[PDB]
Amino acid sequence: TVHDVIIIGSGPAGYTAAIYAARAQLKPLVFEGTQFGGALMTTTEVENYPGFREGITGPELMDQMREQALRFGADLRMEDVDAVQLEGPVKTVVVGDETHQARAVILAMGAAARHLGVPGEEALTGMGVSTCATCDGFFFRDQDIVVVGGGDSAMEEATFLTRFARSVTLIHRRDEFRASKIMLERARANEKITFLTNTEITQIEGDPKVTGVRLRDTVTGEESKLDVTGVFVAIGHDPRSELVRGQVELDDEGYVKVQGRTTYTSLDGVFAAGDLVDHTYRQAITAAGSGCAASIDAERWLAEQ
Amino acid sequence: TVHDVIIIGSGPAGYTAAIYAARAQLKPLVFEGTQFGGALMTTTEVENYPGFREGITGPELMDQMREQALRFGADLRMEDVDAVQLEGPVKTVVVGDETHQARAVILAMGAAARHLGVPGEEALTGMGVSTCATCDGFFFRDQDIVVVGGGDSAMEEATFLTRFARSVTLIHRRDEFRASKIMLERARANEKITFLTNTEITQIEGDPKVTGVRLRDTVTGEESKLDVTGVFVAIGHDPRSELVRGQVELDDEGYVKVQGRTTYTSLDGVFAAGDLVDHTYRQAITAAGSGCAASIDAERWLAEQ
Ligand SMILES: Cc1cc2nc3c(=O)[nH]c(=O)nc-3n(C[C@H](O)[C@H](O)[C@H](O)COP(=O)(O)OP(=O)(O)OC[C@H]3O[C@@H](n4cnc5c(N)ncnc54)[C@H](O)[C@@H]3O)c2cc1C
Ligand SMILES: Cc1cc2nc3c(=O)[nH]c(=O)nc-3n(C[C@H](O)[C@H](O)[C@H](O)COP(=O)(O)OP(=O)(O)OC[C@H]3O[C@@H](n4cnc5c(N)ncnc54)[C@H](O)[C@@H]3O)c2cc1C
Ligand SMILES: O=C(Cn1cccn1)Nc1ccc(O)cc1
Ligand SMILES: O=C(Cn1cccn1)Nc1ccc(O)cc1
Ligand SMILES: [Mg+2]
Ligand SMILES: [Mg+2]
Repeated sequence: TVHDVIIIGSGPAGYTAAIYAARAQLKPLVFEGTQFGGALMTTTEVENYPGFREGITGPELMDQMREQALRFGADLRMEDVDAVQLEGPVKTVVVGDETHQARAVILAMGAAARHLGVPGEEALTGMGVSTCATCDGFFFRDQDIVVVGGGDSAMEEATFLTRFARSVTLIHRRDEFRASKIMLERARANEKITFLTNTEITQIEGDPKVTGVRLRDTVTGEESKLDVTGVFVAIGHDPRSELVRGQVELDDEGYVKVQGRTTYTSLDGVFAAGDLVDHTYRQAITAAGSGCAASIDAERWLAEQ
Repeated sequence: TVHDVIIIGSGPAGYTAAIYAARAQLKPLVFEGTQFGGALMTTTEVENYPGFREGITGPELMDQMREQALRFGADLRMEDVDAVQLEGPVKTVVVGDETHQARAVILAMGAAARHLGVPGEEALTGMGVSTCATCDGFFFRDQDIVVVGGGDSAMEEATFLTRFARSVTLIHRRDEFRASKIMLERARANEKITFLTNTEITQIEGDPKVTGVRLRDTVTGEESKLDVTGVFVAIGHDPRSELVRGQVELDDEGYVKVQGRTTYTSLDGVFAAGDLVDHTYRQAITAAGSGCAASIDAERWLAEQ
């Protein structure tokens, strides 16, 4: 059995691709992962996804997406793809000890937001801990919050957040910043931002919601506690391109490269969508749009064969 | 009063831009038009917009979008922009006898699908008359339908539709096709497609739904009726770039050009989203994604000023 298309991933990109591919009668085979449903499965309210005047929880939205794909005939498998062979007319994916083949493959594996890896970070996610100022910054009006990170990301998150927060404490483990000079001086100029260099978070405290962070000086080991009600983690993003490295061309940070304003990768018959590709917008709606484009690309490419 | 941003247009691009801009506290001023709500306001069921497992009508979806934008503080005006001055630090839009100014402008004016302009075409829209095989082709399984047009669009629509339709009659007013050779021969090879050259539709018949088309030979004037239950119009798209022609760079078909994979146009402070830009995918979800990108571009550009 060689399927028309296999989709790898189950966030907004993968499900929107599945919906279009299934409605186009391509009978898409979709490997969702055991941690299925993408990044929104790990948040609370999604308010900026257009179509929901009163908002919707992340898992609610993602299950609508999933049931929609099922209704049009997508074959969904809650399993991880462990290896792929993407070159040539017949592509193979390996899932444990099982193999599946297709003429076209849509890569929708997303990007992981780097975690601090400290106690309290996972439990207080959506309860004071966030990875996205555009997404959740709204909810921290007149509060004291922290932003963790030393790059342009952290700089942009911290400066953006000062239009809501009472104060923003920007925490970085070194005394040097990898942020561009312009981004670093914008934050320095902002009166609502205080810099804590040579500082790491060791724990996030909070009884149902974030109430404070425990800090450590990375040079002296001095520790203290900071009273805050928000923690924005901006220590970077890792595109999940490990499966396809050495097969599809990646950029220097691991993102899958695509041709022009399409989803075509460097390999014939292989298309890529979502935050696996986009290091600029990183929203559910942009990921959803690009998964629709990937499926239209694939259908058009399949018709050419 | 100089606003931070003005949005021109009220389809999925404009409303998604409004939602993001309003949630970012930019207080966007949005000119929706008197024919507000974009192309979906003129369809029935929207089934491929991810997030709705049982589908949603076009006007239902668009009003969710509109109320969502209002809830975050967008200032919506149901009025046409009649002229713009987009160059320089302060941009102006003219609405009848009123003027409004902003530091940033997001162009979201969409594209008009060319109409046949015949009796019955508007009344039977969403009732047998369609402009989008990807959108509505699903609903014509085992029926006899027509596709009107002579380009790659019509070719692609006609060939795609044969996976649903019993038969597809492809109607064109000349005996020559502007479609590329590959697209024209794909349709010629398809056994479910019959070509009617030198033929125009003069009227679409239908008591609540399409039941037939009246035809005329454009050379001899011979007329006849064809029994069909679907009419797909694929005579082209016209981007609504008339406002900005001579100010923003357009491509040879009138679409607004943007830089790379962003929404930046050729003019500082001017961004463009949706089907005004995209001549490739033309879906609500892709338009919605690109209006989110336009607002993120604008916010980042405003912060740089
Ligand atoms: C906490 C949080 C809150 C957010 N809130 C918002 C918000 O309110 N609004 C908004 O617009 N955006 C929000 N985002 C961002 C948004 O969720 C992402 O931009 C979007 O989900 C990206 O979609 P994607 O499909 O490219 O990838 P992802 O969402 O990462 O989905 C990819 C999926 O594919 C699976 N997958 C990966 N590799 C494999 C494999 N080998 N085999 C099988 N499956 C695999 C993954 O496990 C994952 O389930 C939030 C993100 C986070 C982390
Ligand atoms: C009949 C039909 C059915 C469709 N069905 C589907 C479907 O099921 N699924 C799908 O994904 N897509 C569907 N589409 C396509 C989808 O609607 C479009 O791709 C999408 O709406 C494009 O959004 P946009 O915001 O770029 O522009 P548009 O939707 O065209 O919206 C632009 C809006 O801005 C307004 N505007 C323009 N100029 C001005 C001005 N000067 N001043 C003020 N306002 C102005 C316009 O009047 C319009 O209301 C359908 C299209 C049609 C025509
Ligand atoms: O950097 C990490 C973990 N990591 C994940 C991938 C690579 N590193 N954590 C961290 C924790 C507290 C802090 O203040 C700064 C950073
Ligand atoms: O071309 C048009 C109208 N038009 C709109 C913009 C430019 N032309 N109509 C048409 C009607 C029947 C037919 O068979 C083919 C075409
Ligand atoms: Mg996930
Ligand atoms: Mg309209």
